[PDB]
Order: sequence, then structure tokens, then C-alpha cells
Amino acid sequence: KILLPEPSIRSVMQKYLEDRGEVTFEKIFSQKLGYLLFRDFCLKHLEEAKPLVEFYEEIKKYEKLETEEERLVCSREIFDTYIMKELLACSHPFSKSAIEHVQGHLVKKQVPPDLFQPYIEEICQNLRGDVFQKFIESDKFTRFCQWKNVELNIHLTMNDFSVHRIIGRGGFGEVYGCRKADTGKMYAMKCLDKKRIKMKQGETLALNERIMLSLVSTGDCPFIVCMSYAFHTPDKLSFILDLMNGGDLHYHLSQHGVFSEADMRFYAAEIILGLEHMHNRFVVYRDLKPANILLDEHGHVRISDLGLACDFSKKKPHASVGTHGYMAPEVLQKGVAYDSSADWFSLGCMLFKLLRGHSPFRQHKTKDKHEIDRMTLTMAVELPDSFSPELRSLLEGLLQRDVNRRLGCLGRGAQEVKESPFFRSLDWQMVFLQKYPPPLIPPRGEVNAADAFDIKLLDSDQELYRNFPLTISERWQQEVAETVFDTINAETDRLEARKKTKNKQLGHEEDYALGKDCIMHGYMSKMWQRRYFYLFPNRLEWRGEGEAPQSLLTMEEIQSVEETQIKERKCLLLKIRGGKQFVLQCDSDPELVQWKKELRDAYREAQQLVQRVPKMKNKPR
Amino acid sequence: SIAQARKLVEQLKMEANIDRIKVSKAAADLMAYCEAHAKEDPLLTPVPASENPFREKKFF
Amino acid sequence: SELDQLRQEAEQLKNQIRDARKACADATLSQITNNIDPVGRIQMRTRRTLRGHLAKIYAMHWGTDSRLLVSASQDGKLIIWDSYTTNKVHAIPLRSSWVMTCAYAPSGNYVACGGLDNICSIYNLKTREGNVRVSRELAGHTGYLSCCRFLDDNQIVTSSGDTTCALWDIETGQQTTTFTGHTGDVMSLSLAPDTRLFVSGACDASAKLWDVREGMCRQTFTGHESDINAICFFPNGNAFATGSDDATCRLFDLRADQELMTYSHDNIICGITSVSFSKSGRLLLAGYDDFNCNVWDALKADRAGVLAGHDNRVSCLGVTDDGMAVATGSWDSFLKIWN
Ligand SMILES: O=C(NCc1ccn[nH]1)c1cc([C@@H]2CCNC[C@H]2COc2ccc3c(c2)OCO3)ccc1F
Ligand SMILES: *N[C@@H](CS)C(=O)OC
Ligand SMILES: [Mg+2]
Repeated sequence: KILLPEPSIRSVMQKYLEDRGEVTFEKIFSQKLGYLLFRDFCLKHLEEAKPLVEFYEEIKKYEKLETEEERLVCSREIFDTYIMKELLACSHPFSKSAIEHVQGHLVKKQVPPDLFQPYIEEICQNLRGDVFQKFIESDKFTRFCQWKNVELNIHLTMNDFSVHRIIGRGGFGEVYGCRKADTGKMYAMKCLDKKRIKMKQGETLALNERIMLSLVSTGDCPFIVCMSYAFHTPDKLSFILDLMNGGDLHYHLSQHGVFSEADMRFYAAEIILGLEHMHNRFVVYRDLKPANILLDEHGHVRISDLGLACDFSKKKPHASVGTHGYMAPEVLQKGVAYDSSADWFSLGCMLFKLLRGHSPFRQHKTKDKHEIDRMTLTMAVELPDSFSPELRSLLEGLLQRDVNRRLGCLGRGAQEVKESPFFRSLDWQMVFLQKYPPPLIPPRGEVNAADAFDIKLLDSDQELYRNFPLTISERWQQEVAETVFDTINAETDRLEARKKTKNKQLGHEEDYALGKDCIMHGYMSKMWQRRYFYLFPNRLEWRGEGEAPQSLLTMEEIQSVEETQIKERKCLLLKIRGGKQFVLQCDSDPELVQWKKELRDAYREAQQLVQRVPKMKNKPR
Repeated sequence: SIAQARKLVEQLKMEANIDRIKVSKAAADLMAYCEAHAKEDPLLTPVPASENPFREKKFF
Repeated sequence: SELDQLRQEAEQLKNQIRDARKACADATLSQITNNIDPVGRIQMRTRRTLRGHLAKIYAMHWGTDSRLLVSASQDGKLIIWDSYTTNKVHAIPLRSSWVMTCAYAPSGNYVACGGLDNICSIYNLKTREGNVRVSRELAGHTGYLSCCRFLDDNQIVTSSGDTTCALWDIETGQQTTTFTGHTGDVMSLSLAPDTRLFVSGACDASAKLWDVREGMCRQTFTGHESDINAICFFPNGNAFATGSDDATCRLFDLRADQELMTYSHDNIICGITSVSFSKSGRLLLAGYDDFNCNVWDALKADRAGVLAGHDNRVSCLGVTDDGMAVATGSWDSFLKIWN
């Protein structure tokens, strides 16, 4: 279970954040937990702010409204309440141009999602500044810090998860279904073996996957298996991915046999939007095949395993990489560059396999890969008569041999594929919202769903994996927001009000840092004895609970502040004048960073300052 | 700093025009002060312990 | 070259003053007092130790009741002690850590203190409300505050590392009079008994005598080889003592306008941090960076005694008005009261 720090951690985190300029409105408002505590402050504690956030929230809902009729109705409801009422109340802090943008658009019954966008900007304008500053003055920013501390001190292991039944097995590792103990959120845990990676020389595969995952796992993309965490153990690499316990299309093509035009079209759409996501972020998947598409409980699909993908914002690749039946002509040509076009030919190939049960160039079960490669290059595959003419113009468009003639290559990307006559029935909004009914819902608790067709390691090996652990901020903040956030904010609230009534009754109310020139103050421990610290321009005091500080060190007497390691943990090391040593242990990675900073800033500062004062410097003895 | 070394002179004029007295007298006046008041100086002429806050005085 | 003829009139005028004084130099105090009996063996002992401050003490000051004293420490705090019991009357945490000086008003009512904050801050110890509150802050100086002293509840003289002293009006918060003259950081000041005059020592190695009202430097005393750190009026108002890094103290007479005496010793190598006379003026107590205070026979220059108490620098000291005791204050964080 998640236990938050105490409100005293503000003093350290506020500084930590200010150093990185993350105490601005843009950086806090645009975070999930930042937004939520900010919203709360404006709704409950500042009367000027509530109608601006209320209005904000109302537009955000309007943006999600599916049908044009819903918009016309909601838009006039937003107009008459937050524009007209505010205006008649002499209480509408917004521009003319803003008013006349909406009024112009409404009177013509134009209600696009973006209608209200000038007000998003002008609401933001009136929230940043005076309102934001009071928000920083409040308990909620205190609470934001309490939260953001817990985030910057995430260290996972196996014991933070509860591992359940297997859900996949490939060449290098095997995926499991798990629960993250502190939130009770269900995930998949990929567990790649280090010993195998070294044995098959796929350090480049494992490595590339994490860089690629990180580049895709923001935004909430329904159609790719995105990552929330990555981490290490003594002999494993573990990604924490989106749970998918429904097997893969290669296994399902085995049980179900081929699909119809209608059924493949479903899988088509959901895959197309997956590709569109990665191509906006300059990633080509390459290894698109049915074995790589996965299914949830409901039968919706995601793209999986990004080893063979690579970034193309910087340098367009040229090697042939990916499975042989589904590669494009320019991918197989050596010394020839390619961009997102590799996938649209792959799509076409995979899409055929769903319909006809083989790759369109693998003619007669033939393992001869260099025959599948010469048919790809010379043959424009013949398409059966069964296939609709709407299906043909798609598969022909997608399987043009020239990049200059292929669908999705002529400049508008996925949009050229979406516009095909094959997809003319589809509303792509409803694909994205996962509203279309899936064909194959997987059988409940099925054995062998998403399987594949399949010496020691020094320090020198694990130096590859030392910049592996990651935590995606957007995702952790989401998980929290949708599970425990509310009840923990209410638990921690009751808890901090009972210690208030206690510390008032025992006398200790007045706070020692105020009205003074204290730089920073927080809990640390010294050898381990846990005390509260206060750091002034010329000294580091500290106290036990229920007294005032009766102890200190001076900034004069500190000689250097170094970072040393004690009992498998990172610590500060103050060498003191006259050879004596001071060691401090910290409750979190950000605290340790900032103490170390602020102590060094302080002692260099002081020593410099004192040197220039005859009455305070040392003299000859 | 031509304005400034002229201000130093007008100052030194003030320091020079003063009625001085012979060291012999000065010293004579100091020494005579010290003996004048030496019985009123507890660091030289101790007081009783009972009248001394820092030895034996009880009531305050 | 108007700057050459004014740089030659200076060296010439200087020699006119040297001559006027060498002509008053008919005897030496040492000669004049050669006959009077020596003071004896002064064996003062620690009668109270005062525990409280958490780091170096820089400064202290007796209240006129010869009982309460205020003390100013590196720990960012003023303590006001009742010497008679060792009780604390007030502990005053400060807005600035960098404090260097403190002062107790003759009345009893306020204390003052200052430092690298560059501001003399007046505190009220008897508010209507019954709490110790900053009643004024005196900004004006462009350098650190090194010493200050009250004339009354409405007036205070300060000295700063900006090379200047200044008489303030605590109500208006402005400098009534500014005392420019020193060519280097002013470390200490002392008021004459009648408070119409005061003297200042500075890191230019000179002390200066000022007029409170007319606001100019009347007389200037040289001879020290090195920074003058403290300075102290002799009780009749006619002479003052000094204390320097050069390992000496000196006695200067006002009317004879020159150095009467030098207190020193070849064993003594550390510098002086503070000076103070006993009640009659016969004893001259001096505080040193060798962790001792030395008692000097002011008349005869003999070293009459040593107070050897602290384990770091004696930084400050002072004798009580009624003459009954002397206090020392060190970098070891302790004050001690002796007689
Ligand atoms: O070795 C595997 N992939 C190759 C590789 C090397 C380095 N990065 N990627 C591998 C492959 C699979 C299967 C092999 C069959 N195709 C699907 C694939 C992925 O399986 C899953 C199964 C469930 C999942 C999931 C992926 O992500 C969320 O939930 C399972 C475990 C594996 F370790
Ligand atoms: N001790 C009392 C008078 S008996 C007092 O007022 O303080 C010296
Ligand atoms: Mg190529």
C-alpha cells in the first residue's frame, strides 16, 4: 500500500521542482494529478476561479461528444450559461473575438469539436498567474508535492507485483498476467531472460524494444501494447505492459481458419490506427504479421513486440529487416532507403493472409525465402474473383511495387488508407473508441493462446542494462488517478488533521523555520538516528521530536560534501574540519539530490562570505 | 579626485588648531583619577562577600 | 598639478601635527606612575558559566543594572541572561543568521543587534502586548554592522564596514548625522560618559574622535600597525583604550592628543578582540584569540592577571557599571562571569 509523505516534504520538493522549472502552470496543469488538485483548489477554495474551471470541464466534455446533434444541443447550453449569464452578470472576463467566434459559428449551426478552442486558451490565460500563485500558496500544491515525491522515488521489484497465469511465450522470454499490489491494477509483465539474450545475440533487439516502447507509450493509444514501467532483477528484464490475455491472430487463424472480408476489416481498422500512431512519432513497425497482433478479453486488437521497429526522424534505414512473406520491395533492396511505406505493403500482405491463409507471395508452403522474394519483386499478385472490387482496389493500392504508387505513401499517410472504398462503411472515430463488435471473443481461460513457432554474464554485460529502469509519468499518474488517489487523499486528509489536533494540544504549534532565513528543512537520519533538520545560510541545526534544536554543524566547519554508499544504499558524506565525518541518509532519491545540492551551495557560499569579514575569519595561531 | 585631496587638507587644518596639554599633566590627571576612586572599585578593593551577588549574597 | 600641491600640503600639515605633540611629550606615563604601588596579583575565578548558545559567540553587552546582559551568537540568536541566577530573560531568534554585534539600551527597554544584514535592528523588550518584537530596523549602511550603542531610547550610533559611523533617530529611521573619515572597515565604537563625543576604531589602524552634534572628526590617533578591533573610553571621558591585531593595546589621551602607553609582551602573539576598564580605570582587561583575557595595570603597563577559561577565542568582554564583575564571551559558545 501507498503511504504518502508528510506535508513538511514540501520544503524540499518545491525546491527540487523549481530547479527544473516544473512549478509553472503549463507543467502542473498539464499533468493528471496536477490538474486534479488544481481543479479541486479552484472549485472549493477560490470563488473567482470556480466558473473558469467549471467552463473548462464543460468544453472538454463537448470535445468528446460523438454526434453532430449532441454538439448543437450541448454548445447552446454552454453558450447560454457560461457566456450569456456571465455577461448579463457583468462578470465575463473574456474577449470580444472569443464571444463573436462562438456566436458566429452557432448562428450558422456549425458545431465542430474545436468550436470552443479560443476559450480554452483564454481560460488558461485567466488561471495562470494570480490564481496559480494562490494555488501554490495552498494545501493542494503541498499535496501535489507529497504525491510527486512518491513518483520520483519509485523502485520496483517482483514483490511489488502479484504474478498470475502465463499469457505468452516467444524466443527470448514469456509474458505473465499480474497485479500491481499498491493500486490493484491489472497488467501484463514481460520477463525477458538475460542468459538467453546473450546466447542468441539479441542485445540490440531487447535494447531497441525499450527505446521504441518509451517513444510510443504516451497519449493513450488503444491499438499498441504500451509500457508503464520497465525494471531489472539479478537475471531478468521486465517490461510492464497493457494486459492482453486473449491470444494472437496467428493462433486464432489456426483455430478459426481464414476470416471474411467483413471480419478482416475489423482487424484492419484497429491495426491501421496502430500504425498511424507510430508514424506520427516517426516509428516504422516493419515486423507486421498476424503472430504479432494480440487480443484482449473483448476481442479488440493491439500491435505487439517493437524490437524490429526503428526510429526514422533522424536516419531512414535501408537493411531488409522483418518477416519474409510480408516485406516491401524497397525494404528487400539493399542500399535503398525507406520510411513508413514498409508497413503499408506489410499490412496488405498480412491482410491477405487473414483472408486466404497464406502470405500472397509464399505460393505453395515454400520455405525457399528467395522465391518469396522474387515473386514479391517481379509478380504483382493475382487476386481471386471471390474478393470484392472494393477489396481489390485496397489490396492492389497497398501492394504496389513502387513506393511512388503505394497507398499511404502519396503524402497523406494512413488517411489515404482510411479513404479506400473497402472502408467506406466505417466511422473511424468509432474504431478509435473501440465501438465496433469484434469477431472472435476468446474462449474463457484458454491454454496456449499467444505462443511462438520456436554460459554466464559478467558486470560487463549488466552495464548494458543499467539505464533500463523507467517509469512513464503519464501512465503512473493515470493508474493512481483511477484507483486509489481519491481515497488516499481522504485518508491522508483525516490523518493530517488528527496530528494537527494532537500537536496543538501538546503545545508544539509554532514552526521553527518561519520569520527567519532558513534555506531548507526536512527529515534525515545520522550515524541511524532520525531527526528533523533546518539548513540556514551559516549552519545545519537539527532536533528530536518535541524540543527545539540543541545541536548543529556550521557551514564553516564542513570541508566537502560527497556521495558514498553504505549497506546497499546511497548516502551523503560530509568531511568536517579536524578530520571528523558526518553521514546522512535520505528517505527518497529527490531529497538526497537536493540536500546534496543545497548543502554544497550553502557551504561554498558561506566560506566565501566569511573570508571577507575580519571579525569572523580565522587568523594566524 | 582633485576635489577629494582638497577636503583632506581642510580637515587636517581642523585637527591642528587645538589646545594641547603636556603629557606630564595628562598622566598626572589619569593617575590622580585612579587613586581618587580606587576605594570604589571592587576589582581592586574587595567588598564583603554578603554584598556580592557572585559570592555569598542571598537576598536580591 | 593641483593634485601634487595638495598631496604635498598633506605630508607637510601631518608634520605640523607631529611637532605640536612631540613638544607636549615631556614625560611618559610610565615615568609619571613609576612610584605608586603595583596592583597585585589579580586571581579572578569563574563565578558563573552561561550555557545556551549553540555556536560561536561574537558579542555581548551589560545592561546598566550590572545584572542582565545581552549576547549575540552565530546560532542566529540573542540571549538576554540574568547573571545572578543564570536564568534566561529572553531568547530572540533573528531574521538574519549573520549577526555580529549587540547592545543593551541604558533604560532597559530595548536591545539592538546587527551583522551582514547591514541593518541595525531595534527590538522592544516591553511591548504593550508583552512579547519581544522588532520595533524598528535601521537601513542605510552599505556594508556590515560591526558595533552599535544607544544614547537613549530614541538615539543610537552605529559603525559599519562601509567605513562610516552614523547617529540615528529610531522614530524617523534615518541617519541624523553621518561620520565619514575612515579609510577602511570601522570595527568598534565607544561613547564618552557625557555622550557628546564618541570614538571609533577601524581596519585602517586609526581611531577617531567625533562630535555627536557638529558631526565632524575632531582628532585622529595613529600608531597601531594593524587592524583596530576594539576601543573603549576611560571613565573620566579624557582618554581611550584600543586593541589591535598587532598584539598590543594602547592608551590615548584626548588633550595631549597622542599615545600615552602600550600594553604588550613577546609571549603574546595573538590579536585583541575587546577591551574594557574596571570601575576606577586602573585595570585594563583585554580579550584575545589565544583563548585568554589579560588584565593589565593601566597605569604601569604590568600584566596583573589572566582569566583562562574558554577553549576557543575570547571574542568579547565587559565590566559591570557597579564594577562588581567582568564577563567574557567566546567562540566556544560559553559566556563566563568572573571576579
Ligand atoms: O521473445 C519474444 N519476442 C521477441 C523479442 C525479443 C526482444 N524483444 N522482443 C516474445 C514473444 C512473445 C509472443 C510470441 C507470439 N507473438 C506475440 C508475442 C507477444 O506476446 C504477448 C502476450 C501477452 C501480452 C503481450 C505480449 O503484451 C501485453 O500482453 C511472448 C514473449 C516473448 F518474450
Ligand atoms: N533584592 C530586591 C530588594 S530587597 C531587589 O529589588 O533587587 C536587587
Ligand atoms: Mg533498403
